Amino acid sequence: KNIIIGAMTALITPFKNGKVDEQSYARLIKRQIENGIDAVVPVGTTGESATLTHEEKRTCIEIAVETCKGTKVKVLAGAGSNATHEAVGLAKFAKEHGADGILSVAPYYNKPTQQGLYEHYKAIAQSVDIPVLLYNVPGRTGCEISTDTIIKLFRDCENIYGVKEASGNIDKCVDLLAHEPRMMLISGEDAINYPILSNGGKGVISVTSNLLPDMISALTHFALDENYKEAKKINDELYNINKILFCESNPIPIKTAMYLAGLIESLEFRLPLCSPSKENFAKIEEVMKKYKIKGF
Amino acid sequence: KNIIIGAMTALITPFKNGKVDEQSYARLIKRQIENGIDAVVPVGTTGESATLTHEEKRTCIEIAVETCKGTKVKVLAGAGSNATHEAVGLAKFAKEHGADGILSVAPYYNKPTQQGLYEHYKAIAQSVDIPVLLYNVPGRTGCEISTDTIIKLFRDCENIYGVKEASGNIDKCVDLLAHEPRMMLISGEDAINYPILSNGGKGVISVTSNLLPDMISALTHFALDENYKEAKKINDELYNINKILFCESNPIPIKTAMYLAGLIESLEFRLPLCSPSKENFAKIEEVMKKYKIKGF
Ligand SMILES: N[C@@H](Cc1c[nH]c[nH+]1)C(=O)O
Ligand SMILES: N[C@@H](Cc1c[nH]c[nH+]1)C(=O)O
Ligand SMILES: [Mg+2]
Ligand SMILES: [Mg+2]
Ligand SMILES: [Mg+2]
Ligand SMILES: [Mg+2]
Ligand SMILES: [Mg+2]
Ligand SMILES: [Mg+2]
Repeated sequence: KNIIIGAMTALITPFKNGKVDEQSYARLIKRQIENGIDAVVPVGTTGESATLTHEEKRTCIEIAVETCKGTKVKVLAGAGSNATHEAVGLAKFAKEHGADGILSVAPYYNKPTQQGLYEHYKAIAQSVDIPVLLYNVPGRTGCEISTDTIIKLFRDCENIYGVKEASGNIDKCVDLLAHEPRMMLISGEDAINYPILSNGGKGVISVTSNLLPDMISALTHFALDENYKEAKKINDELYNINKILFCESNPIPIKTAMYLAGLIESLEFRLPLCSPSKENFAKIEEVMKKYKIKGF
Repeated sequence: KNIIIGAMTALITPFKNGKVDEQSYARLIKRQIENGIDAVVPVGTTGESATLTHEEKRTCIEIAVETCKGTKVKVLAGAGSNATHEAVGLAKFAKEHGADGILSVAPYYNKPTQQGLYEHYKAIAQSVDIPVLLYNVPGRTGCEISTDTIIKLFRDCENIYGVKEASGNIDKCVDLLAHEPRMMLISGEDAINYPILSNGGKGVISVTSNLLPDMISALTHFALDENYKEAKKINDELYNINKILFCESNPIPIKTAMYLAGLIESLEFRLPLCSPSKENFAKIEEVMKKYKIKGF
């Protein structure tokens, strides 16, 4: 299978006076490239996929693709939807605009059965010829892609090569790689990056790397080299910021941290997301103080 | 406040060869009207809102509006979204196409904060001049509209008149009506229709009424007339079917039952929804046996 693994960043989408700040977006991607990231995920959850227009999503993917041209960094475009015809459309769209692969979140809100998730992802995978990474996040979607469904999709569909797991369930991570050790398990939960990698996971799709790309890159590469002592040390150092970045729903804290670091011009979100409380603003600012944040 | 209350039906959307069966839709709505329903909800969750196109939603709303002309029955159109700009647009769309009010589900997947939910619904309510019913269903959305936020919205926004509660939490229902007894609490969970109504709730937005509209209307109207004994008796009779209609994610069981009863032509869903398991198919058919299902 063709794969996209390693240290990856779920990119924030900066807004300026209500519009995508395209220069800021390109600069942030260059900063990620220059700090050792192996792939960027435009218009994922952290990128406020739900509230971007088709035209804004096209712009973001094209900027990611153009900025990564001539480097080793891959573009793994968010393309999921809770309507299968839409998810197929978004997959084809991402491929046509140059993406190296797609991240495709489990349908949210309408709670399909396992049979339905199987047919959903089978349809998407048959629609394009680029790698497909499943994305399980039951706390946001209301459903879970079971281990058996993930394993059947990996075994039956040529482009489906693994899953980004954001379920806080290390037992599921064991179940997955004990029964299907050829899949790429990708951490979708920064606080437990090291435990997932040490069980044979092969990458992270990170929120914290927006702010500390160098640290998340090193963590992941140490771990892939089986320098587990060094990878755990970084994971442990990162725990406080990894947790504070979810004091409110992601990406509210990470955008706040990026703004406080001077990495984006404006602290703007698209409704229904909005600025954090004053208390959480101060807690994010305080936890940031112990970390060395890279500039441009 | 202008309100829409009483016995209401979350309409299934029948498909035939992948398209909305318009005739069937009109015929099902006339059947609801003839069996005492007070309002119909086109294109809600039970109507597979997530997977219908804009043209299909317009069609369903207009068929509902046209079928209710000349009757007391109101059209409370599903218009929610997890993007505030899209939810505002869908509310305007619903009003433009003849709806008497809108049902607006809490943003799913992106998990806004209470502050963001307040701003979300404030924008929607200021965009139209028709009643707005909030809709809380945390098991599908991943977030909860708190009691305090619901009460602030009801007090601050002229058009927001209550909430459809589908949270399986009668404590919340008490909390709401104990602190704000003027709002319209609407049951969004058939099995507990009578407990919600007996606590001062003023209607239901039902799944079961698709199949058994006479029994749900009678239940609701007995309760509103303070004939609690009669209302509870029908609630108790309905318990088995109210539960089996959630053996798989709604609307998979209700459409299956409608098909088994001959009320729709084809057991079709839009991916990612799909037919139930054979076992569940048999369970639904078995539970139906004790009930009298009205025809056309
Ligand atoms: N807001 C809807 C549709 C959409 C996605 N992106 C922009 N709009 C969703 O989250 O699925
Ligand atoms: N599927 C997306 C957008 C959509 C609604 N209906 C059709 N498409 C959602 O659930 O918000
Ligand atoms: Mg690598
Ligand atoms: Mg390359
Ligand atoms: Mg949930
Ligand atoms: Mg198989
Ligand atoms: Mg090495
Ligand atoms: Mg009472």
